[PDB]
Amino acid sequence: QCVNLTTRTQLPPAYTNSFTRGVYYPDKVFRSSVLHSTQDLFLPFFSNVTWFHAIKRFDNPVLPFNDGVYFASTEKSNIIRGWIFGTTLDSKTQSLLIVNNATNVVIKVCEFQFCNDPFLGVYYHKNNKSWMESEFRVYSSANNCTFEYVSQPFLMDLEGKQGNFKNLREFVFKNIDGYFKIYSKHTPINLVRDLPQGFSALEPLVDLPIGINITRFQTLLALHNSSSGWTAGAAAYYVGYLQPRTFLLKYNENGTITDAVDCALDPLSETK
Amino acid sequence: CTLKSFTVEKGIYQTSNFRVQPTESIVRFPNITNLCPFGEVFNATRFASVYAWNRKRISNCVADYSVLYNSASFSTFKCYGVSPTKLNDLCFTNVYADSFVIRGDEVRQIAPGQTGKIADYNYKLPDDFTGCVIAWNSNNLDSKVGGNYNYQYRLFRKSNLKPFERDISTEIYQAGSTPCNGVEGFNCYSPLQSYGFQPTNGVGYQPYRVVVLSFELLHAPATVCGPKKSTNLVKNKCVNFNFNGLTGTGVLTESNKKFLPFQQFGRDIADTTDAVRDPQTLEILDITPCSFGGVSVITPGTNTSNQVAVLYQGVNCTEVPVANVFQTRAGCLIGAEHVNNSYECDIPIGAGICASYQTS
Amino acid sequence: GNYNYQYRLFRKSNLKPFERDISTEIYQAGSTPCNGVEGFNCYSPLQS
Ligand SMILES: *[C@@H]1O[C@H](CO)[C@@H](O[C@@H]2O[C@H](CO)[C@@H](O)[C@H](O)[C@H]2NC(C)=O)[C@H](O)[C@H]1NC(C)=O
Ligand SMILES: *[C@@H]1O[C@H](CO)[C@@H](O[C@@H]2O[C@H](CO)[C@@H](O)[C@H](O)[C@H]2NC(C)=O)[C@H](O)[C@H]1NC(C)=O
Ligand SMILES: *[C@@H]1O[C@H](CO)[C@@H](O[C@@H]2O[C@H](CO)[C@@H](O)[C@H](O)[C@H]2NC(C)=O)[C@H](O)[C@H]1NC(C)=O
Ligand SMILES: *[C@@H]1O[C@H](CO)[C@@H](O)[C@H](O)[C@H]1NC(C)=O
Ligand SMILES: *[C@@H]1O[C@H](CO)[C@@H](O)[C@H](O)[C@H]1NC(C)=O
Ligand SMILES: *[C@@H]1O[C@H](CO)[C@@H](O)[C@H](O)[C@H]1NC(C)=O
Ligand SMILES: *[C@@H]1O[C@H](CO)[C@@H](O)[C@H](O)[C@H]1NC(C)=O
Ligand SMILES: *[C@@H]1O[C@H](CO)[C@@H](O)[C@H](O)[C@H]1NC(C)=O
Repeated sequence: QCVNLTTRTQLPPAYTNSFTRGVYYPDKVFRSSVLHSTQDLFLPFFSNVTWFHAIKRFDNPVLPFNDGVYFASTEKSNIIRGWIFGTTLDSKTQSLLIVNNATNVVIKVCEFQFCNDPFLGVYYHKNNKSWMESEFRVYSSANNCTFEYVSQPFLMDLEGKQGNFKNLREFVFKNIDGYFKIYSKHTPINLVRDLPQGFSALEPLVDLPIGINITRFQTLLALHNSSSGWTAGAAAYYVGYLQPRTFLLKYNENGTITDAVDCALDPLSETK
Repeated sequence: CTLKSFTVEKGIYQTSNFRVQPTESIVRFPNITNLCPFGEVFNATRFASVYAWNRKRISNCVADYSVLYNSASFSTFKCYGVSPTKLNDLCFTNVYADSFVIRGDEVRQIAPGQTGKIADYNYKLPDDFTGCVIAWNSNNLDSKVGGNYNYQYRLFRKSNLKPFERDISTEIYQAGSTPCNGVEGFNCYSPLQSYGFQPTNGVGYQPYRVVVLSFELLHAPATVCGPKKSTNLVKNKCVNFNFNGLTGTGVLTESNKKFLPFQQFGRDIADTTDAVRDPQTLEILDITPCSFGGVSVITPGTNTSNQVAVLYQGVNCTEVPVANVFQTRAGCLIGAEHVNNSYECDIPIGAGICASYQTS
Repeated sequence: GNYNYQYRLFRKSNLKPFERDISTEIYQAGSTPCNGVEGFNCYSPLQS
């Protein structure tokens, strides 16, 4: 079966700016109390990140993919579950599935068929607040496929509406010469939901050696049956695109990145 | 020899740069891991024939070969790409495994570019074939006392098929151009014929269990290749090491620095490798180059005498035999006796130390 | 079939420049030694 939703709202692409974000470890090397300069794919500073509201209210079209992407979201009760990756995503080309369960997350690389509104909705049960998922309607079975993997999940707290959103998930996805590299960080905030100031470094997580051409992708989020049929809580996320640039990075004494500067922003930056 | 002359005058000279010689070499790499479960295929209940031989995809694991290879449990063996002895050193993106049981009397037709009943209709290989073919004598179990006719093989085929293009449909083969009517008729043949394997069979008639291991190259990153070994680490010696594919020579010492659990390599401002994490056990080691420095010869003019002295620069001369003594800040000088007396300089060495010729 | 020409398909390893081999003793593909002239991995070092 292929169930589709009727109660959702469409909003224009909201524009925001990060002011400091998009810095990750470029490789696996230890450097201490030094200044390094490197050229690689980074999110440009002060860019126009696109903001999508998912609050009942869904906003998840298919977005273009090129030279990886930066995806950042804050949300409690874990309504987001994963993504898909491919070029046509219709039962005829190699496809990739990422889906984060409360159990071990699973990674799949197979042919797949998809519904118009595929998702992993959890039916709300009065017996248990963290009730088991009910309608995970994305595919039944396409055919023989290529790659399967299982790993530990990334976060927790299936339920909760605490005042301070301790869930800030930042991810960067790249695909280079047959390797799919994921950089991830999970940091808490106790302030307004907008993009924070400051600085943080995204430690590397994993690289998957498959080798495919990826040009489009789409996010996957669950949905509750709490009221009025299909109604969810509040969630949102931000999408940004990478570009090739040269950065200057400052490795501290302990070996951890503490500051960075973009050498294509303004004359003071490049003379630095 | 260096000065290209048969006379030498008073004064120090420099020549014959010195460097310590290493002893041995070592390799250190992660533990064995997800080895491929091909044994259960080899130790399965039902094995395949040549019409529908088991074709399987193998990836994302290490395939142990040497233990199975050098084990006497095989009969014949033929790698078409390279020497099997180093099979573990070639890594494959994906492995096509073709396992089957046939009659050995046609095994010569297994090889590419061969003609025969099994090499023309069902089982084919390209001229540029690479994979290794392994066969084992298996008359003990495959053979049936009453005749194992469950096995079948493509006796006939109208037109030869491309390699690895198995056909499992068993449409009634038309030997002649006359139309075939009914399930069986004139010039109508069953393409599949039943094998006969019995203990009373002789050489060649005994069933052979054969695996052909082809693989794909470089379209995706290589994943499947044999396990690799390692040797116990040693310290305080100028040795050769291959750590995570980085080959170097130096002396390994413990370190007080602490890496992040994700970085492996330590570098300096000069951008050279000096700290490495061991792959087996989680620890951090510093690398120090073993000593090196040019040699100096101190001598009066050859007109006067022939005695000389040798100065090793920047070397603690407790390390001279591995190539009267006296150490100064510039290195260690041998061949000369130092005195408590003081004079004016005649031949300078450095750090205030000068040498000369004097009485005996 | 002019199978009169052979070629050394089996050898321990590669060789130096400008040397030739005449010995045709039984090959040792496996680490287990091959006593006699027949058994497992007891191949002739030539092919036709
Ligand atoms: C799953 O198996 C099918 C059947 O073998 C594969 O489809 C065949 O692929 C070969 C190789 O290109 C073609 O020659 C055949 O024409 C295909 N069959 C059909 C009916 O189209 C398929 O490729 C396999 N899937 C994967 C992911 O390997
Ligand atoms: C960087 O490492 C140093 C030590 O290598 C850390 O210094 C220690 O910090 C703890 C807690 O602040 C103290 O209890 C120790 O006495 C300190 N030891 C030394 C030798 O300084 C330092 O904290 C690390 N950096 C950060 C940000 O934690
Ligand atoms: C398939 O089964 C055979 C029968 O047991 C295995 O042969 C034994 O393997 C174990 C493994 O260490 C050895 O200790 C025994 O000595 C082997 N038997 C004999 C008679 O030597 C064989 O190993 C199995 N296949 C695989 C891939 O493990
Ligand atoms: C970025 O967004 C701001 C605010 O909407 C807009 O004024 C500016 O023109 C945008 N810059 C682009 C799209 O390059
Ligand atoms: C992969 O996708 C690209 C982008 O559309 C296209 O050239 C083709 O479908 C594939 N190319 C290669 C080299 O695999
Ligand atoms: C040694 O020196 C003396 C005077 O300086 C000179 O007369 C003599 O020829 C020299 N001998 C040689 C072998 O150079
Ligand atoms: C030489 O080594 C010895 C022992 O290792 C040490 O006592 C001495 O100070 C060293 N001298 C120099 C110049 O390094
Ligand atoms: C130099 O004098 C000191 C102090 O009198 C003495 O200990 C040392 O042995 C003397 N060395 C020589 C070479 O005479």
